[PDB]
Amino acid sequence: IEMKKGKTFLELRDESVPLPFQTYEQMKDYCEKFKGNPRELASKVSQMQSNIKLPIKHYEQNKFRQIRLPKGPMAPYTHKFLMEEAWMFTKISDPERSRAGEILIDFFKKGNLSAIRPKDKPLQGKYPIHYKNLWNQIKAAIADRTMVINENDHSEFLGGIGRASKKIPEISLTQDVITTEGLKQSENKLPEPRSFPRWFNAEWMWAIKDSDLTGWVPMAEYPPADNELEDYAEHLNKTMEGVLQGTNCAREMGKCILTVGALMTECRLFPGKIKVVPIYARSKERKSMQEGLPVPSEMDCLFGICVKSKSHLNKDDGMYTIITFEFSIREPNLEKHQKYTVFEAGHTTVRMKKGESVIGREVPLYLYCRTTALSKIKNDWLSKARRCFITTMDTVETICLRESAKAEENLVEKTLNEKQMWIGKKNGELIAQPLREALRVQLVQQFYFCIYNDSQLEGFCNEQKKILMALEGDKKNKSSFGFNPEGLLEKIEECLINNPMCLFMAQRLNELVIEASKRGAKFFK
Amino acid sequence: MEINPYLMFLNNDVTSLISTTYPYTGPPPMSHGSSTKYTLETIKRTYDYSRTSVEKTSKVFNIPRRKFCNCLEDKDELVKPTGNVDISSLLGLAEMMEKRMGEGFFKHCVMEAETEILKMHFSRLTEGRQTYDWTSERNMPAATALQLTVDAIKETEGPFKGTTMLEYCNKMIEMLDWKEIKFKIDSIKHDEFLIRALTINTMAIATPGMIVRPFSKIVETVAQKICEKLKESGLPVGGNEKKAKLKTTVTSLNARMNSDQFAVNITGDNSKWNECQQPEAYLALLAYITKDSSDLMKDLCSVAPVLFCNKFVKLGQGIRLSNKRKTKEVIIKAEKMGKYKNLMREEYKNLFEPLEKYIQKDVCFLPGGMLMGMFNMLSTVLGVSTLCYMDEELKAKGCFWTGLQSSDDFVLFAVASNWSNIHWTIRRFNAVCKLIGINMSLEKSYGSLPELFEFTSMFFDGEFVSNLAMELPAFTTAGVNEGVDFTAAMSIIKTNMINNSLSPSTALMALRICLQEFRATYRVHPWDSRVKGGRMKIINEFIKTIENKDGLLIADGGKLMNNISTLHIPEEVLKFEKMDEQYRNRVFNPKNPFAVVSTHSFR
Amino acid sequence: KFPIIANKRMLEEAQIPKEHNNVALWVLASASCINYWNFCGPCVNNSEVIKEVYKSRFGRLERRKEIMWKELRFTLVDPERMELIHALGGETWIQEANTAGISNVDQRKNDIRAVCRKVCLAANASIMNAKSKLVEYIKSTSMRIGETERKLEELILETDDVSPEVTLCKSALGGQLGKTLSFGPMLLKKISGSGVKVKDTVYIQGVRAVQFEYWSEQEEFYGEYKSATALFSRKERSLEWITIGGGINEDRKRLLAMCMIFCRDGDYFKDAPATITMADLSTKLGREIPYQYVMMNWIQKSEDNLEALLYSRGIVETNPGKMGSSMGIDGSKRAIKSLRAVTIQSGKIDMPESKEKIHLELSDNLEAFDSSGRIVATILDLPSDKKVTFQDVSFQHPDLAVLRDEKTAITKGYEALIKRLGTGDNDIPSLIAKKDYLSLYNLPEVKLMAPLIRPNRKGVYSRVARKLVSTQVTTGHYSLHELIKVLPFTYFAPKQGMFEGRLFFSNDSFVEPGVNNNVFSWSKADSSKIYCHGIAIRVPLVVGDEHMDTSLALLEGFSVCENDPRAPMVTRQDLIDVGFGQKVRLFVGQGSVRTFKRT
Repeated sequence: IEMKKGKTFLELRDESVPLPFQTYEQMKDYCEKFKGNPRELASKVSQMQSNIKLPIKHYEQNKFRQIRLPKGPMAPYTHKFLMEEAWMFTKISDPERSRAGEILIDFFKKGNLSAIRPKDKPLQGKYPIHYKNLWNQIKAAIADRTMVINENDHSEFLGGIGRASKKIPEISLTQDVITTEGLKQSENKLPEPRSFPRWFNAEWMWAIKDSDLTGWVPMAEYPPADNELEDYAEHLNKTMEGVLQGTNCAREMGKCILTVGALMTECRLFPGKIKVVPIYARSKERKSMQEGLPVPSEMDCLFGICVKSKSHLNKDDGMYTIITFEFSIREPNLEKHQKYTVFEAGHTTVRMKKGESVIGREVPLYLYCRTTALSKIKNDWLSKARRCFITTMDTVETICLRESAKAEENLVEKTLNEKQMWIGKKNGELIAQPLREALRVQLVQQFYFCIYNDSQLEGFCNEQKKILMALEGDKKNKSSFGFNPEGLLEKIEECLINNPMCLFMAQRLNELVIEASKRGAKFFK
Repeated sequence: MEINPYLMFLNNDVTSLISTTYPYTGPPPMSHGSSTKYTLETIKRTYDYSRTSVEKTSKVFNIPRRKFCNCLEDKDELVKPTGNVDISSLLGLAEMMEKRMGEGFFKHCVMEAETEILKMHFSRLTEGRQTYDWTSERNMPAATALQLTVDAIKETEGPFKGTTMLEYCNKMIEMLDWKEIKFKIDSIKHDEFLIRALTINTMAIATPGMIVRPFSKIVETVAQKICEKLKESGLPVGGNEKKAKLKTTVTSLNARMNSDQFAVNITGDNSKWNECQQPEAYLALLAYITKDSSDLMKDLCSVAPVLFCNKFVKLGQGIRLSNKRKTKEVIIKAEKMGKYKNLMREEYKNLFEPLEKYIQKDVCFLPGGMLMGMFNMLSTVLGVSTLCYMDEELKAKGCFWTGLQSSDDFVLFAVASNWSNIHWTIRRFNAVCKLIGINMSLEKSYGSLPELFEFTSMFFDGEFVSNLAMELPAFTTAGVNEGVDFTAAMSIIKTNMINNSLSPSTALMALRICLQEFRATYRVHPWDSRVKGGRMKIINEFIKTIENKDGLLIADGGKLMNNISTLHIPEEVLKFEKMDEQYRNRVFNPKNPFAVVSTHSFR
Repeated sequence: KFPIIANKRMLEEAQIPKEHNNVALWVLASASCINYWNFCGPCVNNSEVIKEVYKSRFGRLERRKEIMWKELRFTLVDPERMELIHALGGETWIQEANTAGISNVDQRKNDIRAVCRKVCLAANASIMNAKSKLVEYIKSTSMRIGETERKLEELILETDDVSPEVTLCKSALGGQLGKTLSFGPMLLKKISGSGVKVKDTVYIQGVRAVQFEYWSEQEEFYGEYKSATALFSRKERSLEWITIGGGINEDRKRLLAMCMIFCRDGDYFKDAPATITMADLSTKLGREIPYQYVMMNWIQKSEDNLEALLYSRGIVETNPGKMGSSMGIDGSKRAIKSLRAVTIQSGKIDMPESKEKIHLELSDNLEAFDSSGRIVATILDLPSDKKVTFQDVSFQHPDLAVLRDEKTAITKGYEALIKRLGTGDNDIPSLIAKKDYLSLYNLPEVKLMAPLIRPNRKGVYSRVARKLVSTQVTTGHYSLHELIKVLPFTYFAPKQGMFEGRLFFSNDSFVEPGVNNNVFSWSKADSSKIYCHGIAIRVPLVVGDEHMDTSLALLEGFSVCENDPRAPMVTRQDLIDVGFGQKVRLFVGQGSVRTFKRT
């Protein structure tokens, strides 16, 4: 028995071999009889150690430096929807009409949408007429009880503005044709570099706040229990869900979930067609106007509408396009709102408590228009937003066992209610809150990671780890040593082009090392 | 006020909060498109890391063959990655490792791998991530291309009745010499079939065909049988065993040296671990290994190496043209880019002319390197050989080293009695590593005192070993059945808990999330819910006919009953005695038109 | 649409019609077909075959069912189980679940020490009757210790387990000691030397001053902490030398800090931190505290305090040949730089034994004294009061336990409401049949439960409850369950306001009609039971129809009616502007909708 040999294989084997050997047999004999001469090997490695000129540092005599950010205009808003400047109409939830096609029609019946009549001239925008005619067509379609749009003039345009052209076969090509058309390779456009955003902090603060309504995110049930572990597991989960569900970030999470759940189905059952889809969310309880306690209130909310272009999700890496019509009661700013075309759509009403009754105060109303693309992978990534709860729950639990083990007793409630965590600086002084209140910051961080996910963020997060470990070593009086820090600084500065988060987690990393210098000796000023 | 999320690292550790730095696991939305630009840059950097200029025209293709092994030149600027290997030092390190472990070590391992292969069925090759068809010229699972190959063999020269790996390999060999080959209909000649078999496609993770697959599997089996006996080999498994290895190493170290020495750790990250591994050195190493064994294995292990010494690389989608206003856009393939080089930009031109020699029709005859994520075990073995080095020059100075190495990530532990000899030892180690192509990065490799380091996302510290390899399932991409995907997820979560990457509350949250993902996937909901979906319609009427709602299945308006202590137990086994006998027998009816064998399968 | 494949004869032989209810189901087929097959299809009896084939899985299930779950505990490191190690023990936690072995001694030790701690704490409520109240608590506390119903006057003596609480409680019994000490959670012991007490001062904020005491002579001791041994010598308010043989970071750090306080070494015994000035309270609610225990408490707050204390101890650069026996700021075994007068090593320091028993004397603050002062124990070295459920226990003397909580208060109120029924005149059914509801608004039990009510908006709750009660009584349609649920609110006067759908107590809890809740729940087919936090209570009567009529227990001026989807959904507020003959849907709970009509 043996592997019967061919010919071409043997020729290759005898060909592909090291330099001094030209046949498999010579190399084989040299190998099977190789003997050890550690002296020549030591001389060779010493010679290499001579020609090599490795640089080794200690971070003390040659410290790090602050990062040099790009320069230019501010980084604009990037997410698809609106978080802080949003607005929503409300209505009662019917389990018999719990679908987008029905919820949208119901919202339209009372005629609050038909009252939305944006004027011709906008405040800041590019293609206002297309958006306006498209909004009229959307209202017409909803009136017809069909979400479809027959005419394809505006959607087609706004979907083709990115790229649309003819194509000539290579076989029909000559030199005179080329010289006539001036054909040349298609110069790739490299993304431009932006400055530090001055609105991230406001959005973060707003997200940390508590929403009037609650129950934005749906969850499964809780199985039975058979011992103290599962009970204690149930206890932590309930409290943590107690705190995070009431936050404005949960609202955006539920909105993304319920909107993507409809878009992923529309791109499946009506491909190559133009459909209409709402931007809605569902709540289950609020807080009394007379009492700060929860109250059952099942309700639906509509933030805006999203139109769909032709989407097959089997070509062009499954790229498709949409168009957003969101509502707002806050005039825009020119910097943050650059990709948005804005209008003024009449007025609306706001409702607030007045003693033991409710009143209504009329306010203006704005309409935010924007175009953007998506894909199948982005849908699968957004639909799975809940996993953010998994990570925040996990960071809460690492802090409630480590301590519980140092003292060898249950300290869960004690640490949650007492353990203070630095959150920020106000008036040149630190601010601290309990863990029960920093869960919000952790969750918002994870969410923003889930939104602005991109290669830039991957590199940033993969690189900052080294700085963090160096800092930790500094704290505990350990002579951390490296080889080329400036190269790492460059690796990190090259992946800061235009991802709002990456630019604003860099400015914030700079500021962690300017405060620690007061107790560390490995960083410049 | 200003919210700076990072100020919690001051009065706390890092092993507890580092997880907050990286996003959650899942399929990334980055989706980088392997296209002509990146592949050509890769090939260029490959030919460049070869510090030689020698060549030898072949006789099977009439093409040069850059032989970058044992011909080192251009010593200048050796800091950057190198690929020229020295066989003498390689075999010397192999001999050191053999002496350490034992004499009949390689022999025992190769014998075990052989005997294991003998009783193996070629059908095993169907278990693979993906491959590249040599007939349709596309990428597909292993089973599809395997069926294609066998039916082509049938159509051309009769069926393959071996039903074993060895007959499959010999059939491939014989086919290498066939002049004409058919397939559903069209045929091809010898040279074209050879090329196709030696073709590779970028998925730029490689995606080889099926001819070389079994030999690669054999070599990997051998390398695995070897890596098990090695203490410093964290590749085959991770977690509990990995921590055991870590602590064993650390304790042996602490008990080894004396009071006068002071240790140091280093977090290293090999750069270009795929563009500096050469199959020629692997071939010589395998030869030295099997030197004393059945010639069968001697010849077998020498197959995949040469198959990788000659590997045509499929260039991605060709470039596109356009006029000024972009109203017209032409599309051309790769094979014709040499026909319009006068138009492409310089950066794209200077990256194309020097390689035109190696192009044949649309591919590039890469004579070496190792792009696939293959031979990882073998590379790890080579690294362990690097770490098992020791001589008298060190002993005289009272210094040495040790550590652990993954595929392309490692951790070093140096020992000395002075704050300078450590530098000498580090430089010695880097030199011996570069002698055989194994390089190291400088902007991503750091070091500090022994207490702190990192390895495969497991950030070790004086205590509080923290993991970050939290995996999860995915139903939409891999939909199988409504009675397996939940049990598999439960087992996965159990595993993750074993590796300490998950905690009780975290596991429960992940479970309640995966349940909802499952339901939304198969479009199912409970009965309490006021849903109006198709599958619910019938369930909204045939539900009152039962009382054991607890026993109901999740796929049929059921509710959860499993928990942490009941994961290994499928919900079925947990509801059997509880399901109303009617529904029970209605499910377990083998007389139906269609792990636990349910009446819930989607063939 | 029909991706799932199937067989053909298998389909007709089962008589599976397509579009049964507009669902095609299908060779190919849909997924709903499986639903239709498992809900209406052939019936087999193959359970035994399935079990036999899957014996391994079902034996694993059986084994799992054969477990006696035990407690869990947070701690660190100083086949049939491999199937469950994932859920048995991690690294920070572990569960002591057992299979067949039973031995109840160490759990008994934990229980007895916990209760001793408890009682010794309970005696810390006066200033003069400490020993008296203590001993009387002891004599009034019995236990079903293990399996024997023993008293807590002999276990403290029969047991041999050194501890601050055991000693602190046994000294009052003139019991034998073992010459052991307790400075906080740490355990100390003397080896050689001796001295006398001496006083000195220490400033706070840089202006004030406070007196503490110490020893001036040389004396060696044997410290000991969790997984950490040590040896050291104290001399003149300062630590001369010290050695350690237990290798752990946190344990060594805390043990060293405690031994330093025991030696009062450091400058913070000259001045004080700026954190102490925040309080300057070396005092309890009405008692005094030394400086050492205040410093300790300041340590327990954060490890930064520990690091500051250790920095107060001189840090220097280690010389060669000493790395193996050096130390670091974070407990690192060896380091280029270490702390002054330190020595690390491996192997736990063998602890000596003293075979000389003695008896101490308690003080006003219960501090025990053997001789030459040398306090051996006190309450100051105890943890804060930690509520823990005690079982197998009897505690009779007052101060035994508060046993008073809002939950228990509500439970007792509802028990009284239920018993009041009493199947007799001048009780719930007689007033019902008589249609005298006003008297219900004056009963004693509602007056006892009134304090548990939210005061700010009790008028509206009473109004609504008095509406429901009258509307259910007059008509004769009612349900004792919902009545008793809402009665405690029918005491105060009615007022105008906005109601939401929930009745809130003062403990932030609530109750809601027409639904069930942990505090109060019930269901038909078991109407003779009423759950209260899972505690099933009984009804002194029997009913089969008095409860079946809940058409008026949901809303105030409405009545349930037949379901009708056409009716529009509404809220609880717009109800005021409805008319008659106008049906309306409305949520009565979570995803629970019902139709209502006025009157």
